Amino acid sequence: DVSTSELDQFEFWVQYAAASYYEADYTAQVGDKLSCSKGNCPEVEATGATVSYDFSDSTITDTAGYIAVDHTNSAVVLAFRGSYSVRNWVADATFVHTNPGLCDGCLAELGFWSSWKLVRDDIIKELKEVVAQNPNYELVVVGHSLGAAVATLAATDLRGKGYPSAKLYAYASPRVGNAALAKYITAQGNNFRFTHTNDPVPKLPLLSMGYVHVSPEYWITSPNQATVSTSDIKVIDGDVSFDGNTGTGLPLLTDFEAHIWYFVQVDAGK
Ligand SMILES: [Cl-]
Ligand SMILES: [Cl-]
Ligand SMILES: [Cl-]
Ligand SMILES: [Cl-]
Ligand SMILES: [Cl-]
Ligand SMILES: [Zn+2]
Ligand SMILES: [Zn+2]
Repeated sequence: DVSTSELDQFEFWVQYAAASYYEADYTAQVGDKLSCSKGNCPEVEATGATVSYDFSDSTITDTAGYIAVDHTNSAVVLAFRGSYSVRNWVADATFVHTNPGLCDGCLAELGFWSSWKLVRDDIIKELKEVVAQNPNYELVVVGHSLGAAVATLAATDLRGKGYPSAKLYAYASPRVGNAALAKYITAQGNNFRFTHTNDPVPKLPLLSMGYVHVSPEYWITSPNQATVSTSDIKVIDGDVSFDGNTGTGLPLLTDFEAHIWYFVQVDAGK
């Protein structure tokens, strides 16, 4: 279980992930309000948060996102959306290790790391300016699904490039690296990683392939389309690799609908 306060926070940040699915948001003119035309980010809209910078998917990249500023919550928000071909990723993606240069022994999944590396230089330049304009604000890095994997790696790297207190909200994330990488990220702290029932996406890549999750795990145990209460989240410390969502069994495409329902229908904007 969690406190009401924590639940309210978790139900809030996911709405920035929801916004990242909307082409209208990630191609918005800078200064425009974030908005979700299907009504799945009402609390974001209530803050009046505006876009400071954005980046679109295109012919050269499947990753889209934005940097926004939330003057209600004193937060600079970096949101990532990854490929929306996620069923195909579960069915048929191949996973490859790479050395991201983050920590001793640490290896990351090449696809996810390559996605961050493509956008890193400009995002780092832009965050310097946005934080200079809002110098007492926190940095929150957020995503859902494949975007949550990119968010995890971005956060990890940003914490060594001037943002050590950056917060990560990674909803429905795949695993992103090996045991050494997971341990290093876990020790940075400020990590909020979520899974839902038997969602197959956080089960990949597999433990047997050497990949490990960041801990703790916030495991939402309520069903699809049910409101999450304080008793519907289990907090798992990662001491046992097969506690939590991994314990529900090998990943199945027949469980895929569980991927969509993390407090709200996160991907409605696609
Ligand atoms: Cl709020
Ligand atoms: Cl592009
Ligand atoms: Cl998705
Ligand atoms: Cl070391
Ligand atoms: Cl479910
Ligand atoms: Zn709320
Ligand atoms: Zn334990």
